[PDB]
Amino acid sequence: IVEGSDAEIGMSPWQVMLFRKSPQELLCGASLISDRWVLTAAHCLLYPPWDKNFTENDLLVRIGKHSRTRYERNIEKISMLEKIYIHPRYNWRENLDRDIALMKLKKPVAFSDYIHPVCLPDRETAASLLQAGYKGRVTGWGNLKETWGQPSVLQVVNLPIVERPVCKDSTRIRITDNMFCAGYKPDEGKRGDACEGDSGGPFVMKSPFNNRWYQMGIVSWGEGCDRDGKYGFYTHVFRLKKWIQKVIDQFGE
Amino acid sequence: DFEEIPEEYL
Amino acid sequence: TFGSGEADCGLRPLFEKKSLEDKTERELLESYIDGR
Repeated sequence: IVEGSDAEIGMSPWQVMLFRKSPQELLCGASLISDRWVLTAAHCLLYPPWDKNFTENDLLVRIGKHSRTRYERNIEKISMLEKIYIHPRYNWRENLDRDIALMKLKKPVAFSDYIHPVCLPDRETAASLLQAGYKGRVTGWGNLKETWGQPSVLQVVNLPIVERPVCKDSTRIRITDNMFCAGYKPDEGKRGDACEGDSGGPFVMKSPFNNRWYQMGIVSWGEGCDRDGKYGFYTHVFRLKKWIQKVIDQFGE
Repeated sequence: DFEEIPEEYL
Repeated sequence: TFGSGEADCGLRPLFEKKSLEDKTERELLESYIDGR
């Protein structure tokens, strides 16, 4: 997160850390949607060009964390994944369309003050809130600088949804309906963005109707971090929801 | 930089 | 899990649950033309 602030304790209880057994490292953000299911970006798992292809084996899930680096002794719960499911039509080849993956935990996590699932949007939640100007929130332990620090604590940033045309004209890449961009306009003199290590994390919105937090987007891609006339691209969660439903009542919780 | 985790986990 | 999430989904134990508001939530609600 570029131009964010430290998260308050328990502010983002669904926040997850995708962590590399060896070398021991932070690969991406992710999120808890149930006591056995985690939502992340498929690119954090599979990236042929970068020769990236994480197996259920290569990884660990860390839930309940505040601190980036320390092992949070009796607050954080670290799980092992049972199974990984990537979207059958995830396009690593061109624009990362369907940048989504589900992870089934080897054993169910128990909720507590620092560990709590986020809700998946129903078609109406999506309709009322996913509007240009409406602000959503991104969290991560990612880069603070496109390039130079690293936070020691979870960062937060509130970003407005940017209308489609703007998203489209900001890049050479081919934007799809499974994408939405977020970011301030240079005109706006307000900054912020996800950065390296932020991918797979949640883009959440608070419903004004039932006062619940919903996960609208997944930190997907962008060009550099916090650059003028550029925006963050997020996986449109509601659009990929049937896919989500499918895999959970196929082999899940 | 990263602290170490129990290999109950590794 | 799914269908508009989990159950107690998106209700934070330290915030919504104790009726505490985090430090910037208001900026979000104020963009939705003020929450509820």
